[PDB]
Amino acid sequence: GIVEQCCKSICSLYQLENYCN
Amino acid sequence: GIVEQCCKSICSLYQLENYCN
Amino acid sequence: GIVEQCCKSICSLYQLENYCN
Amino acid sequence: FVNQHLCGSHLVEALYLVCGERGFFYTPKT
Amino acid sequence: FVNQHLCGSHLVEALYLVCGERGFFYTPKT
Amino acid sequence: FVNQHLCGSHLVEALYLVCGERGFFYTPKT
Ligand SMILES: [Zn+2]
Repeated sequence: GIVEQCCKSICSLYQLENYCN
Repeated sequence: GIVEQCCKSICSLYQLENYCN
Repeated sequence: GIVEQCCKSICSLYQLENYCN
Repeated sequence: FVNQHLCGSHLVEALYLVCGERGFFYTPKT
Repeated sequence: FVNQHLCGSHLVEALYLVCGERGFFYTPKT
Repeated sequence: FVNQHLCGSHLVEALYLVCGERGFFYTPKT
């Protein structure tokens, strides 16, 4: 999930937008 | 105090409510 | 910068006010 | 409630939500 | 966007800004 | 003022309170 990508690693603006609706 | 219970360890909803008035 | 003073070390009220305008 | 360690201003904001109209006391000393 | 590790309530607040009127889902499980 | 290490968005929010109507500059580079 998001806690492995954006918290355990770093997320750019786009890798975070995949978690929008 | 609260910094030994809820920060150095984890606090549930009730162990945190003991710090209300 | 500020990330070496106030984040890597601790900043008092005055060492932080030097970053105002 | 969340199963994480609550610290700093997040701990104070947890206390704000959890008590509401009762209010709280934050005394961080050892 | 910022080059830091985004966690806790900061990660949820990042998602709030980045999506806006689209909204989001936060499911923190492994 | 608090005796802790101020980082991330908490450092920016510290600067917001401490300056007020003077404003500030946050330039995080080494
Ligand atoms: Zn934080």
